[PDB]
Amino acid sequence: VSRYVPDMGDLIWVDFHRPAVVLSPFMYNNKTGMCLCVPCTTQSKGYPFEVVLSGQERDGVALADQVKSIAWRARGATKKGTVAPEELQLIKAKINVLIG
Amino acid sequence: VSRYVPDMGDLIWVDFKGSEQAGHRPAVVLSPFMYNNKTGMCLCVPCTTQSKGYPFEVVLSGQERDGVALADQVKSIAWRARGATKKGTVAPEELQLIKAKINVLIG
Repeated sequence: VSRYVPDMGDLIWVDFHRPAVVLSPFMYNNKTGMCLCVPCTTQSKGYPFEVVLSGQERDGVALADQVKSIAWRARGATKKGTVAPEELQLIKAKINVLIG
Repeated sequence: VSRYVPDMGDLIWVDFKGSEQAGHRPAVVLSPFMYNNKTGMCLCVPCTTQSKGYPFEVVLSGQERDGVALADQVKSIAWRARGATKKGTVAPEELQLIKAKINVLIG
């Protein structure tokens, strides 16, 4: 009965079929059916803003410059896992390097 | 002749689930010139003249249209492909506040 609501640090899965890491807080996400997230991939091309997600067999890197707003409820999202507070603080760090 | 490259603070206009379309549409550029130039991508947040009193809105004032930048709406977009053009820039105030709210969300 209860629908999954993306939380900050969650690695979710979407359509649109691509992994992402949610930087938006649970309440924002729930009220707005949207979240801020960054896309992840099985391919690390060494671009500087790439943030390695630990020892990944699947979903190897997270792109912090690719930040964006998506409607998680609309396209649906499920939980592929969560992200080490390290990786989260870091990613926010990079993003700040760019946006700050 | 050199193409316009969007700079941090610039208000641009884009060709541009993916609700927002507004085939000719405003955005505020959060990425610095270098990055935008190299990547053909930039980070920006969408603008509209309609204020919903929504908590993440930032007022952009004084111009042809008084409006709001929607600061929870940050987007990585490809401006070269989408044909971004310069609509002028935002006061240091407004940009700073945008950054701030974004921090609210992700901080």
